[PDB]
Amino acid sequence: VQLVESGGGLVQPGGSLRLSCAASGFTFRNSAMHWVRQAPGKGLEWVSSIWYSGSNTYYADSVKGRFTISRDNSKNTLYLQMNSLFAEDTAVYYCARFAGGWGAYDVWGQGTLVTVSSDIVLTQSPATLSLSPGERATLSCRASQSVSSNYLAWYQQKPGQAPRLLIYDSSSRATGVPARFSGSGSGTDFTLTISSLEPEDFAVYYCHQYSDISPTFGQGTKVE
Amino acid sequence: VQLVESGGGLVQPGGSLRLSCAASGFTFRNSAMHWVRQAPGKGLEWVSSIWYSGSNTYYADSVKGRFTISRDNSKNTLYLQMNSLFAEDTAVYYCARFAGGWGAYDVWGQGTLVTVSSDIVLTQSPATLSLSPGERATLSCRASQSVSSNYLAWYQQKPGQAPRLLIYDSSSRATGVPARFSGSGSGTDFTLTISSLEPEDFAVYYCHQYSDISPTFGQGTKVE
Repeated sequence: VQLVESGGGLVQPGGSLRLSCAASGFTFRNSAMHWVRQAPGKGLEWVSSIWYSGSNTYYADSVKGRFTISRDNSKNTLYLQMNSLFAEDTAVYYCARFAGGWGAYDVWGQGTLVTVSSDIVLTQSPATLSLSPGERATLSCRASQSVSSNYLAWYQQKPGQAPRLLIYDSSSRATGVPARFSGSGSGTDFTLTISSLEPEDFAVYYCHQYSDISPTFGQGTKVE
Repeated sequence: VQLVESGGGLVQPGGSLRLSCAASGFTFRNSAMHWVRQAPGKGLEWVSSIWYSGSNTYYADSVKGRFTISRDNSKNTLYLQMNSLFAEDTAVYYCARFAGGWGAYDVWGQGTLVTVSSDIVLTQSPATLSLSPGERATLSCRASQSVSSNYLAWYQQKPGQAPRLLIYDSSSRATGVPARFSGSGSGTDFTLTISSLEPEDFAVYYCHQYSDISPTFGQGTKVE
């Protein structure tokens, strides 16, 4: 009584994969067959299901219109067609027989690793500053590699609005940006200061580098 | 100096949607025009780029071949045809004028939301247990809803291995499990006991409900 799984590997975003399990030692035709995945360092989560070539296929929402479950009863094989793969699809995939009141998932595949992957990293600290108006705000943005030409820029976002430009070229202020907003740093230690805080200033602040053709963003520090 | 965005809305997986920025107030036929996007709760992330007639056109890895950026200079318009849309494409979409050393992303569209759209919750405690052999262990699993037919199983998973069925239908110890393992409880309070810890029992333990059409798993308990 066993399921032999096959497939997986490294792909680039937007690629395709197929998985498979062949069942040995039980009645594939009456079993329900499910798929279940575990992201690295995480727990288990269900992907898709199919019954007795019923067919009556069921899919988790994350994978809808991208993934496709199918079975070949004559070949005792379950499949999972995986299209337009996203980084978020990275995980160990298992096939499992569903026994219901008679075993739950009693037969498991061993697991195959499906990894999706393809650069300057911006790291803001802290994630959160609780300050009061008038107080100073000092946001760090540290780069994994030196930002040439000091092509680093800060934006501000207020909920439901587009982002607003603040500093560009490290320390150059934008069209209509108050002087309490200061940008400084060079190379990889950039730092935005708000010398005293205004009530409107309470928002999320992102940093941005355009020193290459792959533009990147920090995660935002939030100010409260 | 303006970008007037239009388009978007709610679509089902595999749907189609074209966006539009109409340019006013500058020499549009010569500007570098980008598209940027923010998925709800997350931060900014670049999407696409277009510039003069002898320039390249750039797409983020996760969109290539589905989205198509274009432009009608004669009508001062930027487009983004989006095809084969999927949940992970759910986000607010912005157009922006790129200024580089002269200001980076210095003009934006207001943004339009694009949403692509077509459960019992198990909670384990404690999350970690450091014990020595001979001691007894006690692992909880609570169900947000009530598990019908007490259709709740327990699995063991060791370092990098598929999981192993321990208990099912609440209390049924699977063929081959030491009798120091017992599962008990019903409704929403299930609990599994390991009465004399052998060293080989040290691993992670999951729980699972198959009562409904959307199976679910607890987070796991680590026993050390």
